[PDB]
Amino acid sequence: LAVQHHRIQRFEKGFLLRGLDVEVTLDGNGFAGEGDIHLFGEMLNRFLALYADMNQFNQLTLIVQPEGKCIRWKENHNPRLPG
Amino acid sequence: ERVNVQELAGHEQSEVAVLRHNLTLRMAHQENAAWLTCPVTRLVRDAQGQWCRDPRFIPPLLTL
Repeated sequence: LAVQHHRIQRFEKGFLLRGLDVEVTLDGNGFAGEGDIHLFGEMLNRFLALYADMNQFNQLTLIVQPEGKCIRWKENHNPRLPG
Repeated sequence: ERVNVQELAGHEQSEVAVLRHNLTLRMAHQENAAWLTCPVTRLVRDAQGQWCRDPRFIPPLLTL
């Protein structure tokens, strides 16, 4: 089950920009063959279909079960265009 | 200029705008609309076209 969070970020030029935080969990094993291969190739898909408002700093934090790692995803998002 | 600064009771850093002076290295025979009032070196060349700092130069001194 996905958990909704949100957060406040400072910008380069000293301004606050609103954001969110999506937190999804795999829990359960046997996603696919190599989760290093697949869940990397999965999050390049599921992030790009997450454009959901106009003033939202992006939010992807992928959490595989507590088995060594949690993968973050953020980009350089600016007042011109999202990166 | 904008860099990262932290000293407070805590372990987080953020970004604050600081103040930096503007320097450049002009030559002696150009002008004096800027400031200089201080030499720092003296360049003499070798016969092989090689600038070298001469060992008998003395700046005005605050310390030995």
